[PDB]
Amino acid sequence: TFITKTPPAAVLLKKAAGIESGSGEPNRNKVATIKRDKVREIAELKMPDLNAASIEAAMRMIEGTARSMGIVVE
RNA sequence: GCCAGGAUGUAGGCUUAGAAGCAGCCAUCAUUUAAAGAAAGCGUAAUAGCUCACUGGU
Ligand SMILES: [K+]
Ligand SMILES: [Mg+2]
Ligand SMILES: [Mg+2]
Ligand SMILES: [Mg+2]
Ligand SMILES: [Mg+2]
Ligand SMILES: [Mg+2]
Ligand SMILES: [Mg+2]
Ligand SMILES: [Mg+2]
Ligand SMILES: [Mg+2]
Ligand SMILES: [Mg+2]
Ligand SMILES: [Mg+2]
Ligand SMILES: [Os+3]
Ligand SMILES: [Os+3]
Repeated sequence: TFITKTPPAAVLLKKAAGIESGSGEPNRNKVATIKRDKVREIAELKMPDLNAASIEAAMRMIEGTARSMGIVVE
């Protein structure tokens, strides 16, 4: 009955990586490198607000947002 | 030609008083798809709104 909207993937990724802001040049200057176990946790929490058909698809999106801000997943 | 869609993470990150597809900078991934650009124009203070690409019907 009441919408609990979760934080933007970006702010979730910022928190996970432990930083205050993304790269001004995503491709050239990476400012953080997290592991998938985390990208996975984000895709699980952000799941209600996602239109994915599975977690791996959810992570695809989450990782896509990590690419736009300069964060690296391993 | 006309009708209908043109979506979701997301107001991408940065910067900026604001900067939400559309001041400027760096990128331009992914999801759900029949299709739909991190958007080709108009538009807003920033939003909104309208149109285009793209798809279906006729
Ligand atoms: K803008
Ligand atoms: Mg003609
Ligand atoms: Mg979008
Ligand atoms: Mg912003
Ligand atoms: Mg904001
Ligand atoms: Mg400055
Ligand atoms: Mg809008
Ligand atoms: Mg922008
Ligand atoms: Mg639009
Ligand atoms: Mg503008
Ligand atoms: Mg039309
Ligand atoms: Os319309
Ligand atoms: Os596509």
